[PDB]
Amino acid sequence: PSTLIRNAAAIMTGGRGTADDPSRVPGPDIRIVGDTIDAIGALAPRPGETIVDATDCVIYPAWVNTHHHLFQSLLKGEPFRALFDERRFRLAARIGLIELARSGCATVADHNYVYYPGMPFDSSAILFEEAEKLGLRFVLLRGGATQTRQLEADLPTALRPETLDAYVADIERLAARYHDASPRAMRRVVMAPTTVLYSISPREMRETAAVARRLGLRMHSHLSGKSPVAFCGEHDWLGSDVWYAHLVKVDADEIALLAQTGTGVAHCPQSNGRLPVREMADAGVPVSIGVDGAASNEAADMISEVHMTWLAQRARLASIAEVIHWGTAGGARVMGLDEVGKVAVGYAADIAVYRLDDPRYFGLHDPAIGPVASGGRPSVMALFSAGKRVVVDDLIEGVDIKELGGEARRVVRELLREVVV
Ligand SMILES: [Zn+2]
Repeated sequence: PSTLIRNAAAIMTGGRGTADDPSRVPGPDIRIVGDTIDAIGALAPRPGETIVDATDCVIYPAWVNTHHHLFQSLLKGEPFRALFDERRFRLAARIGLIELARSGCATVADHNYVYYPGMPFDSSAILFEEAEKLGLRFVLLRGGATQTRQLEADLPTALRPETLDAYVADIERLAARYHDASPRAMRRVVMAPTTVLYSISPREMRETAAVARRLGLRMHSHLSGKSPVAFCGEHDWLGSDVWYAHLVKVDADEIALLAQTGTGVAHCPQSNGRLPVREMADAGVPVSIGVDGAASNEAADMISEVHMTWLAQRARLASIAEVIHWGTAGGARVMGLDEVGKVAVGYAADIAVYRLDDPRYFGLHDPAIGPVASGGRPSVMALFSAGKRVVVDDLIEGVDIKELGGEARRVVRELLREVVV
């Protein structure tokens, strides 16, 4: 159980780029023993060891997606939810998970909120099952609401809120069943009421925070008396413990509070368009990257996202390393997976090896920059998750692309037919 990635053209560390924490390590080979990075730079092969020739290839740490809505992978077009079932939910998750894996992402976090009294299937179960079939680390962001006042009788089974205790109960169940607290867990669970300032009562967000903290879990939510951030603070919803998605429009005072509390953000540019950053980053608040639900982001893969992130940061005249950090080690520390997100000895072996065999890369003075700046989608000759090869030249064990294609095309038709009713 040893492997040697040899002769890499470039190696980005996902580091903050300082002298203490370098963003690029000019070194050439990488040894992996088990699930850990054993060494970096000038290594001689070993007898019977596995060898992967990364000649002309660029190495990056696998991506860490900190926000998503996988069911939406079958709702790509526009904004249905009540029509999801066993088969379907499973398909949407597989699809989005697959396209995420071939974009070099090894750690996915889904803000799942399909839950309702009497649901015939276990969403959470399905999500962890699929993630693992692919060999990916999964982070469950158990979402939901206790209110809605769209009323009720004019709301079907699927869209009805869950009583506060039902929610809490479920999380304890999930916390005990799947959550591993190591900083390199392959499974995680977090307290994530959809839009905390709406999905739940403010008295409920306090108690809801207490349970999460009591179970040693992190908190996450969509952040749409006084200021929103200031309100969250007053209801036990800030701290390096918590991180928010979709937080566009933020006061200077609000940024400071995020900076002092250590509350992170899940930056989603492509999605946020259908609706800042380097101020929060400068303020010191942790920044991570996510792509949420194909319903708001048709290009739900970490490469398209990272590309948009970089371009938008160039708009305000923001390096590639800067962004690679956000998409890797930055997201890891936001979700508490501290031994993940860095191509450094001692860390978990989650590595992406890209082959720039596409003409868009032909002519790059710094070929290392390609995966983020060239657009398109580099060829994953190799993806490693916990030291295991999940991808071999864009191929994943268990996936038949044409097959998966036909399935989705069929379900979408069914879906489209059914909404008419
Ligand atoms: Zn979202």
